[PDB]
Amino acid sequence: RLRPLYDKIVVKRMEEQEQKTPSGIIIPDTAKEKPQIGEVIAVGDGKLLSNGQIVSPKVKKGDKVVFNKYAGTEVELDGEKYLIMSEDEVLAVI
Amino acid sequence: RLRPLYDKIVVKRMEEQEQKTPSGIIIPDTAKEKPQIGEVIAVGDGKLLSNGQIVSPKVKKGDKVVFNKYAGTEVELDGEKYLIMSEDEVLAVI
Amino acid sequence: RLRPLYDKIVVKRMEEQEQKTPSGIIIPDTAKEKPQIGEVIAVGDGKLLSNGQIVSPKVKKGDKVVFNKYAGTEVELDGEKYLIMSEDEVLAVI
Amino acid sequence: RLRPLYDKIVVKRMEEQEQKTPSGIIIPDTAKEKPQIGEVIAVGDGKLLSNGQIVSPKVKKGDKVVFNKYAGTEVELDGEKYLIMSEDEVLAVI
Amino acid sequence: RLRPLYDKIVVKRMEEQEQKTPSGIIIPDTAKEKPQIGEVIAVGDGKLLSNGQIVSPKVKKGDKVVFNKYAGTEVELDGEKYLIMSEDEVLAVI
Amino acid sequence: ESKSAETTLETVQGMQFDRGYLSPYFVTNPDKMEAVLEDPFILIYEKKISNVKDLLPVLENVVRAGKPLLIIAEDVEAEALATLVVNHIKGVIRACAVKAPGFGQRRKDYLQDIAILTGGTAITEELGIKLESVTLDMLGRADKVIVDKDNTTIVGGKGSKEAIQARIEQIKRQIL
Amino acid sequence: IKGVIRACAVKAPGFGQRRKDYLQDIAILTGGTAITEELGIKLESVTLDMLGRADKVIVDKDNTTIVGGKGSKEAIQARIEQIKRQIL
Repeated sequence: RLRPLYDKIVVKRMEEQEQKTPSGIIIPDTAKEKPQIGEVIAVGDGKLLSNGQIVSPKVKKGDKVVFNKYAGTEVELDGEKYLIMSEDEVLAVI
Repeated sequence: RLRPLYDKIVVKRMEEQEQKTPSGIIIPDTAKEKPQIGEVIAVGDGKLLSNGQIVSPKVKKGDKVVFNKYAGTEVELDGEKYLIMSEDEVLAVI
Repeated sequence: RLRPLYDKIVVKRMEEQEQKTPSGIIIPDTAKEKPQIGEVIAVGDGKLLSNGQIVSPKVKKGDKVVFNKYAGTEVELDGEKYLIMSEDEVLAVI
Repeated sequence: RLRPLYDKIVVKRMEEQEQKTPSGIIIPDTAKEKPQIGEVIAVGDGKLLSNGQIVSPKVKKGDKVVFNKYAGTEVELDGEKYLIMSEDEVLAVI
Repeated sequence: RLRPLYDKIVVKRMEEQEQKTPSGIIIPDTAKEKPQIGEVIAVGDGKLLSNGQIVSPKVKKGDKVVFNKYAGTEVELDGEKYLIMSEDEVLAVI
Repeated sequence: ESKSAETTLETVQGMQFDRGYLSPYFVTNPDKMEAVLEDPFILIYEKKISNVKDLLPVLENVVRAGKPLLIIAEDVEAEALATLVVNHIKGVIRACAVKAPGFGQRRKDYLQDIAILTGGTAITEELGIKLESVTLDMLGRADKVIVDKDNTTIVGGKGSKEAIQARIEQIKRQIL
Repeated sequence: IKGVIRACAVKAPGFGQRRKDYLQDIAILTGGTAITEELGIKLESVTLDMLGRADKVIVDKDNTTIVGGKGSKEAIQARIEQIKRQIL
C-alpha cells in the first residue's frame, strides 16, 4: 500500500488478543503488554550511504519480525493500523 | 529459531541458581545480582561499514560471553527467554 | 581465560593496601581513594577502523597502566577481580 | 617517566606560589585562581586518523603551554604531580 | 606572544569605552554590553582535516573581526588581556 | 516490684545488656528461646550493616575458623540480615545478631567497656577500618553467650586481667 | 472465573508486629513454611514443597477459618510451652 523511503520498513503487529501460558493460565488484557513481533508488508529502497550507494534491505516481504518494545510509530490509513520503523531498530526475523 | 540481523547477537544467560563462595558461604537470591555472562545462541551477518562492506563478527557459535550488566534486551519466543545485544556491547568471550 | 574483542584491555589494579606518604604519614583506608593505576592482563585484537582495518594496540602485556579514576567496569570470574577498559580511556603506561 | 598514548600530552603546571600585580599589590592565595599555563613534560605518538594515519603532535618537549582552566586530569606518581591532557584541549604555546 | 595551534585565533577586543548613539545619547557602563567585535592578533596553522590536510585559515593578521557574544576564553600574560577562539566561532570580518 | 506475691533474689554475672534476638531463627535451645553459643566470636562495630559485599568477608574468615560468631552493632538490616539468617539455617555456620546497647553518647561508653574484657578491638569509627579489612586478630574471644528477647549476657572473655582493674580504676576516679 | 483454577485471597491478620507473630503460628500447624522476608526467597522461587497443606478452609466477609493442617505434633506442644513460659 504505502511506499517507504530508504530504510523504512512497515510492520503489521500481531493482535494475538487472548494471552495464555503454555500451562493454560489466562492473563487479562490489563496485565498484557504490547507485542514485540510483527509482520512486514512493505520495504523501502534500502539504507543510503555517505558515498551515495544504496544497500539492499535485509528484510523481505511476508517475514515475521521481532522489534523493540518502544520502536515504531503508529500510522492510520484506510481504516487499517500499520507500524512503521527503520532498519536500525529492527531486531530479528523469525 | 530467531535470525539476527547485521551485528545483533543472541545470548543465553547463565542461570547459576544458588550462589556460593569458594569457602561455602551461601548467598540468598535477594542479595544476588543479574549475571554478566551468557551463552551465544546465534550471530548475524556482521557489522556494516560506511563503505557498504560487512565485516565478519568476532564472536562465534557456542562460546560463552561476558557482557555489560545493563546491556541487552529481553525477548520472549516459544516459551524461551533470549537476550539480544549488538557487538559493541559485547565485552569478552570465555 | 578472558578474551577481549577489538579495543578491550584487561587491567589488574594495584591493590597497594596501606597508603603512606614519603614522610611516613599513614592514611587510613576510610580516607583513601581507589587507585588510578593498574597492570595490563590481556589485550584484544585492536581498534577497528571505519575502513575495516584493525590497528595494532599500543599497550602490550606486562606493562603497568595509569587510567582515569572513573574508567573501567568490574567483572568477576574464577574468584578473581579484573578491570576491563577500552583504549580511548587508557591514559598512560609507566 | 610516564609514556602517553596517541594524543596525550603531559603538562607540568606553573606553581607560581605568591601572586602579585606589576604595581606591587599582593593577592592572597584564597583570592588566587588555578594557573592556566604549564610546561610540557612528555608527548605521545600523535593524533590518530580515521584512515589509520598518525599525525605528528604540534607541541614539543619543554615548551610552555597555556590551556583551558578546566582542562586536564591530575595524576600522582612517585610524589610528583603531573597534569595530563589531550591535544584538542591545548590552547597555545609561548 | 601566543602561538595558536591549528584553528585557534587570538583576538583583541574593541574596548570602545564610552558608548553613545549617533544622536548623542550617552549610555552608562552598567547598561552597556560586552563588545562583539575584535582585532585579530595571531592565527594558527589552520583547520585540520580528517585526511590529514591542513587548510589555510580564512582570517589574516590585522583583520577586524566580529564574533559571537558568548565565544572566547580569557588568557592573561605579562599584564595584557588577550581573547582566543576557534574559526567556527568567528562570525565575519570587516 | 515483683509480679507475684513471693519475694525472690535474681543474680546475674558478666557484661549483660537489654538487647538481642534480631530474628526468631537464631535459636539453639528450642526448649527455652535461648541462643547459646560455645566459644563464640564477637564483632564490635558502631554503624549499620546493610551492604552484602562488606558483610561477606568477616564470615569468610570465620567459616575458616569454624567458631560461632555474634554481631553487636546498631542494626543488621535487610539483605545483610537475610544472608546471615539463611547461612545459619543451612547449618554451615552458627551465628546470631543483637543490637548494641545504649542511646546517643552511650554508644561509645558501652561498646568500649564491652570490648575491653573480651580481648578484641572496638573497631570504632575513629580507627578508620572498613568491614572488609577485619580479621580474626581484632575479633575478641568469649566462652559463652546467651541471647533471648531482651537479655544478652556473656560469661567470660579473652580480655587481659590487668586491663579490667585499670578500667575499674579509671571508673572510680571518674565518679568524682 | 474462567474455571481453570480455584483460588481465593485474604489479608494477613494483625497490625504492626502482629503479622510476624500470627503468620508463623498460622504456618506452624499447616506443615508449610512462612516464606518470611528473612528467608530471602522471591515469589518466583517458590514451589509446591514449601507450600503448606490444609483440609478445608472457609472464607466470608469477616471470618476465615482452617479445619486442620500438616503441622508436626511436637512443634505445637513446644509453642504452647514457649507461650506458657512466655506468660511471665
